[PDB]
Amino acid sequence: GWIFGTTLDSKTQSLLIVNNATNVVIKVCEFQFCNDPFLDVY
Amino acid sequence: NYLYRLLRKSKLKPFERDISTEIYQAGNKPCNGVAGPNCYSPLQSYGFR
Repeated sequence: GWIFGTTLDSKTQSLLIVNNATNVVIKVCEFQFCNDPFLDVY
Repeated sequence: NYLYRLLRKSKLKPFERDISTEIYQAGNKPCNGVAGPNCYSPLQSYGFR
């Protein structure tokens, strides 16, 4: 997984490149990740 | 319904799109979200008739 952009949370378009077994969801638009961004598993 | 941007900090790179609207500041006093003195909205309407 990776993220790219200028800021997070909102106010700016931010790249999101998440990786797992099989998903390459790529999204210019927006996602809610806090100051410690991690993907929850369980 | 058609607006254009006339003020920015730096020139645009090729094929680069700027969407976000923020109060432009060109002075020492910050705008702090208030479009008052030395604060201008960068989006301006064409006004076609």
